[PDB]
Amino acid sequence: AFELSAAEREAIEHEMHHYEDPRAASIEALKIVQKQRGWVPDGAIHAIADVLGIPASDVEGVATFYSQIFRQPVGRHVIRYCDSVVCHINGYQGIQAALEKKLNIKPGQTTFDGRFTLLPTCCLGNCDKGPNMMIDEDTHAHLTPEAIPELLERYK
Amino acid sequence: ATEAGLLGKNIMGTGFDFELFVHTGAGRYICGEETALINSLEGRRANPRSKPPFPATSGAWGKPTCVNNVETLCNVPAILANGVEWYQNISKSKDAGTKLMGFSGRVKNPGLWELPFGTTAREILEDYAGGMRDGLKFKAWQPGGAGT
Amino acid sequence: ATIHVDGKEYEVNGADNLLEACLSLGLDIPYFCWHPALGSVGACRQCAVKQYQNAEDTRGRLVMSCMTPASDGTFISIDDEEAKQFRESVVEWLMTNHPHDCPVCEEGGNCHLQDMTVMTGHSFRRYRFTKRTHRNQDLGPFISHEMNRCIACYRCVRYYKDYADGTDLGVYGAHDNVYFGRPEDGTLESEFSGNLVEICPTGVFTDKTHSERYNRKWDMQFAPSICQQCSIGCNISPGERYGELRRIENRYNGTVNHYFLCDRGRFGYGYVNLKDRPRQPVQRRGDDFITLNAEQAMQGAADILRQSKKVIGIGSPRASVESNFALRELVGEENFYTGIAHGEQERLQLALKVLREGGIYTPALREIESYDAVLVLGEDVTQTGARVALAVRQAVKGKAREMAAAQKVADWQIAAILNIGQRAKHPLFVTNVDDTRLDDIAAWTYRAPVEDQARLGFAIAHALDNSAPAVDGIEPELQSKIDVIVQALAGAKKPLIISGTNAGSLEVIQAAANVAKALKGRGADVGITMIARSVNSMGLGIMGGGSLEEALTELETGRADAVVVLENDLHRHASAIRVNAALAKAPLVMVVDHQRTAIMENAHLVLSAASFAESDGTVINNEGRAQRFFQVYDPAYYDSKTVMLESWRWLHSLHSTLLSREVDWTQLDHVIDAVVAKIPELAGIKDAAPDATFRIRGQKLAREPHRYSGRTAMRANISVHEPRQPQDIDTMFTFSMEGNNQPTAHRSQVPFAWAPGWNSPQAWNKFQDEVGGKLRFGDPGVRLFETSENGLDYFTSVPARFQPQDGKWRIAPYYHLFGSDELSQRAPVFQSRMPQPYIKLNPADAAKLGVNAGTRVSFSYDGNTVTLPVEIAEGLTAGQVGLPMGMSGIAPVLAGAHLEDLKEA
Ligand SMILES: Cc1cc2nc3c(=O)[nH]c(=O)nc-3n(C[C@H](O)[C@H](O)[C@H](O)COP(=O)(O)O)c2cc1C
Ligand code: SF4
Ligand code: SF4
Ligand code: SF4
Ligand code: FES
Ligand code: FES
Ligand SMILES: [Ca+2]
Repeated sequence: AFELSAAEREAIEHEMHHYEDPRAASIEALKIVQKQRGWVPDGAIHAIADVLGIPASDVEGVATFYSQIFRQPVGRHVIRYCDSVVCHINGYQGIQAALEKKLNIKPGQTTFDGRFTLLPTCCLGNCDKGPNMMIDEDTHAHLTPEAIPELLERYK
Repeated sequence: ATEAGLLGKNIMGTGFDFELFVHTGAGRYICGEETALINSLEGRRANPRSKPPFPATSGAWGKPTCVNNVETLCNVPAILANGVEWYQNISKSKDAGTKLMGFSGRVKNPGLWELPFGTTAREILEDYAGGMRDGLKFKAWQPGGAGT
Repeated sequence: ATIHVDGKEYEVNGADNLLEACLSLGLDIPYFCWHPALGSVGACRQCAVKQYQNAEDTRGRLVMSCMTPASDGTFISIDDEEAKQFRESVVEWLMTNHPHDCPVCEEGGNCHLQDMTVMTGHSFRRYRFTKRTHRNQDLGPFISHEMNRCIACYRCVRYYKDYADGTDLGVYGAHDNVYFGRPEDGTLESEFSGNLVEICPTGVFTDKTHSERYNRKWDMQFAPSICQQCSIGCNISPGERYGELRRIENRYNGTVNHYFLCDRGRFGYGYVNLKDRPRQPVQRRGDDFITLNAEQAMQGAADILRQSKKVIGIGSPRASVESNFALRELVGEENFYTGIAHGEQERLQLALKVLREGGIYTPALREIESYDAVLVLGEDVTQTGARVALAVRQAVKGKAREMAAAQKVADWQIAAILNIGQRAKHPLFVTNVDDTRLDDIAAWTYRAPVEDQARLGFAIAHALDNSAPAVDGIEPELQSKIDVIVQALAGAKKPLIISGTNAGSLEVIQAAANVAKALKGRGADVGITMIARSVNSMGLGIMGGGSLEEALTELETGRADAVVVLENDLHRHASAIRVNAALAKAPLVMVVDHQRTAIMENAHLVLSAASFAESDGTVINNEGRAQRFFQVYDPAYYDSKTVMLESWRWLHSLHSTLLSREVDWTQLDHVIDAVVAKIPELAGIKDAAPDATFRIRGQKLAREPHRYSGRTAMRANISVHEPRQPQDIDTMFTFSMEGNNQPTAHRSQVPFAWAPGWNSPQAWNKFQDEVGGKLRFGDPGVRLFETSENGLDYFTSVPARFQPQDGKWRIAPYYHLFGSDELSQRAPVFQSRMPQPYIKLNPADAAKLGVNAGTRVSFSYDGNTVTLPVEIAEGLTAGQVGLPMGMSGIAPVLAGAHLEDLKEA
């Protein structure tokens, strides 16, 4: 069902060259598969385990330990709004309410068209410019609930 | 720095070999704890380790390992370019050198400024952060992040 | 070292942690994540004590006793109020999410979490919010999974992965949703997965085989017994209820199998509860099967035996020493035959000669873990002697232990040791006809036919010692690997040479003996281990006798017209056609057995012998250790018409009826005295266990716990009148609660571990001199022979290399932990776990035959054409064909034999 692409295999092996032990490339191998396919499916655990020479239980433990390695299907874009305390003071709840009322989903859910998945993340290290959001790779700061219906429509 | 000979093999003709990698994380707050950092570096779950042994004797892959913050290593080059006496003669406090300090959260100017140790929190909040915003009364503060 | 616990002065070992030091002193500290065999990690935070800086300190500090060295001049308090409050708080935090499951949980009354909940005195719930829940996984036929009951103590993963080197169990997830299981549903693949049910302090991992016929630990009738499923002789506690064998628990033995069994021994007891077992003596007259009682069975058998001219007896390596000896006395020494084939007997007595005349110390199973280099020659140890493979894994991790000891890291601090010794390990070189389960930790694996394995052993011996015979025709690459092995073995302080009789090759055993002798001549502390085939293979070899072919010849020639077969099916050691013809020729066949075998159709008389659960006896280890097993239950307590006697009792009463025409149901100690009087090599079996007159301050040893229930009800459907308690004249155990099972009683045989406040397998702490050490008054069992003063000579019979000849196919043996051993593969829970019958082929030979993977091929062996589907074996060599030994129809005497007319069916 799952077979690693050639570019994924070369990227994983190149990451394995960087470390004394090949086990140390597990996080980056999972991130490589996730970057190529949106998330890490079930067969990717065994494929990465075979490439790295570690058990599949270790790969699954690493993949389910880290929050940013997705072991369930996500949408085309992952919205990650900050949940922590400075953005709580700066009013992240209005941003979360605006995102929920636009996308008609709860946090942790994906829209019916597969465009967005909404997730609360921890502090994005941008607390002096809060509240903060992270759509796929872009960090959007100084958020207002009125700017959500324009920010979300530039991610097709 | 590698193309300029500052990294790699035979740095500045001294024979010292140093290779610098950038390992991007996958999002856990416990990964910053140094022994859990070492465990995540080794491709494991980021559980911390009991000390002793400290990572200086048995760290990453059982080798001598030193974990330091970004800002400590950024303090190092000024120390070695200007001297010990200069680093000890910029603040009359028991904590030597300068520190990045800053106020955040519903102040006029939330931000980050490099200040000597012994700078009071009031002068940071008023002179640098601009005081609290309009129509807001100061009721509490955390000095050093969410764990203080 | 001097410690002060609650102001009381104690002398401890300074290299221990405070938790194990205090548990060894009899103090109680609650704990979850620590185990004596796994080391200390400091996870559960339960074992907190209060440490003071000196005697004049009152504040103190809460420390973890498992992570704190018990150094000289230590001051701690267990009964400190703040420490007690913290320990109760830890139990409370574990209780917040714990399911309301104790009545419907197989761990109840045997649960360590229950014990530590009560011990901290936490009985009031003030948590009012929701409990987290978990879905369960299917872990196969042996282990049941209930992740709700988990306390995240991490014992399971640390055992299964860092101790047993299993790969398919792990921890997943995060903060409070931490999950312990497989990455997906499926059978747990470790051969030692069954130890999870005792390692797990809660009811997450439970014995599914016990769960089918569940009963609580107080309702169990236990006895100390020896596992019958291979030669390693791990001590077990079988427990019964309502006349059926319910469970096999690990019985602690700090010299043999301390905390762990393999899965074959733990789950292969199901043959004892088979409904087709003989329960009465049955005589075949024409087509009629008359049921007899004991007395008239002996009278009729003695009459027919008296009228016959020659009577021969065929023993078995399944039977105890007493049963084989009683048969040998009934038929005479000259008419007694061991039930194994001639090649098996040759290999067994050669291994015995190496063990008791080779001058090289043979280690116990626990001592195997301390060796510095291992060479396994010809033995599939994981499939034939599995607990030795687990001990070999510990010996391999010894290098990381030494590396961490070099950095002054304490030996209980397991995580630091494993971090220091990352992938470094002691050298392991395994040799087999194919890949083994030890190949993950093996420095090198040699896949070759048994002649080439023997030649590699002979070459290693010659390279170590030039006086050893040389091998001609070694390839340069194989020579380089030989020098790798020789440099590893010569550089070790304690090399260990493992071989055995299961390879089917005498030359492999000879090569192993040559390597051990060469290492001994260089001044090394070399040990040698020989893995036998069955529970009493070494005892049957020590007693000796003719081979099965000689007995069949005596039956076929008509010189013997009566044969008494003891606990032997005769088809695993000879061809079924020849055995059936020889037994049909004999006018009197008497089979004494506890299982329904195929030769009972030809049997004129069948005596319902007892299995190990219903009998007492002595079995000899693969290391020569004589161990007594004790009867668990009386089979006639529930079924009054059951006549299921011990085999030695049957044969002794038959001998008495043959001589003096009166029966004599003897005693076990009389038979043991007869053994030690008649066979001086077996004289050590007298000291294996004390005799039936042994008492603890005048009272016997109790087989069942003090809270054993249902005394006036368990038999009330049969009759409301309570029957007499079954008397035990053979042993020092009583069939009741009216006895002793104190942890401080001066004895070595402990039927089960229980102490007040310790209802779990953690109660074994109270029965040991120090935790994880020996039993307090010595582990049971005695070594029959000491190490010889002088060794053997070198075996100069170096074989030629294997040559694939056309038309003939050398049978390569494949052993399975589930399937090869006879009695355990008769157990019904093993059939799902048993591999399907697959004949293994090289890709080249399969392409030569025009056969793909899965197509069925037919071959004729001894005139019997059988058909099996093909599995392609990459690691096998050409000209060899792989067959699963011990399965249905594939007798283990096929190892090393040749095959003809292999063609697609
Ligand atoms: C839970 C936890 C999280 C931590 N996260 C970080 C971190 O993100 N970055 C960091 O520099 N130190 C972090 N630390 C502190 C480190 O353990 C360590 O003190 C530091 O990284 C290196 O020491 P230094 O201050 O001398 O450079 C964390 C500590 C704990 C207990
Ligand atoms: S694991 Fe122990 S405490 Fe939990 S339900 Fe089972 S018996 Fe009760
Ligand atoms: S499953 Fe059992 S052994 Fe594993 S962490 Fe949970 S309680 Fe401990
Ligand atoms: S290794 Fe052998 S003796 Fe030990 S439990 Fe397994 S089958 Fe029984
Ligand atoms: S609290 Fe939101 S960016 Fe730090
Ligand atoms: S037993 Fe010491 S912390 Fe678990
Ligand atoms: Ca008895």
